[PDB]
Amino acid sequence: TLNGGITDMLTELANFEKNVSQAIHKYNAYRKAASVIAKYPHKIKSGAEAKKLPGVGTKIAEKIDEFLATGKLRKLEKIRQDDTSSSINFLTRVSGIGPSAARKFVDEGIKTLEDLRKNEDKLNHHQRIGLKYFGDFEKRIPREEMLQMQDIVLNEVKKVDSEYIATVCGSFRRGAESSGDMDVLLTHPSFTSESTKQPKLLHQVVEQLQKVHFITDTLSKGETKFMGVCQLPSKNDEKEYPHRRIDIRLIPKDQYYCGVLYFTGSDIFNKNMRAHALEKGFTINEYTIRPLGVTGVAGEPLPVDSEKDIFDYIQWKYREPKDR
DNA sequence: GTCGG
DNA sequence: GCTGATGCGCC
DNA sequence: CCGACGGCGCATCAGC
Ligand code: NA
Ligand code: NA
Repeated sequence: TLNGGITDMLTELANFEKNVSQAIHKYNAYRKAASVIAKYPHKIKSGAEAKKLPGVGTKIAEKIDEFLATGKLRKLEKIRQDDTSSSINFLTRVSGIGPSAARKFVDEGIKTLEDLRKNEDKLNHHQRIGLKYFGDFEKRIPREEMLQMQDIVLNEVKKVDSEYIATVCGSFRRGAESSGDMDVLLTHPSFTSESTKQPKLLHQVVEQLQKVHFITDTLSKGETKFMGVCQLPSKNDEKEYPHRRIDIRLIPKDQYYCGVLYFTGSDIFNKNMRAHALEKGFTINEYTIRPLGVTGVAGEPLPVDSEKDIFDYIQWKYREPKDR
């Protein structure tokens, strides 16, 4: 693509700041910069040129000046041939292994997957599973596979109880041809913000989906949220399917559509809707849409029956998931 | 690191 | 055994 | 010149 050399350099740096430096805000900055530049419709020929783009500053422009001049960045070279740093990056690719655990591991000489398998006694549950499915988790999910995944979930949840209301979100709902994980939202008439009845609502669904061997592993579970692994059924003539990440999320009925809206992405679209709404006199978040008082003071959550209503409130014309 | 009060 | 801090992954 | 930049659910460990 365009300025892919630059956008790579920046992402490489972002990851360095998160994993090795533990400097999360520099990480976000570098990302921001990589994403703008990736959107830019010309080949950048100077640092100064880039700078005009919001999120690019003194330091990144100068690093852009150097890459273009020399084809490479001297700081990055240095880092790629630092054993501690590269090893620490690598480890964090395992789900369950963040910068903290990565650093500790490498301090006691554990640097590779091999070293990890050798030491499964030193990993919690999550990490063990991440280890188990390392490659399968880096694979993308073509849209076809998703559809089969959906129907099963939808069916299985129907079987449990006919009043459950599952929606699948993420890229998939927007129509993207491949998606990273599977986010599922869940709700039921018996569950509202006020009417918090007995749980096991989420449990019995998880239970069911284990029972038809669609779910194969649990990374975390609780009253409202589940994270695990799942696998499409083996066609048997052919090669068994790769294991995927699944999240299921139980949300009160009075907050579903705000949940759906939020979790259907993207980062940018929400930030823009939240910013538009902000000045039109409403604050919306994961859970509710609330009007602001004359004084700039949130009143009460407005009722919501659909994604549409949230667009009504701010008089913004509807934008189907397709176009967000 | 970049931005904005 | 408890409660609160922190790590981790997530629009 | 200097703080904000996302806030949350669950698992785990530190401190008592
Ligand atoms: Na700029
Ligand atoms: Na990780």
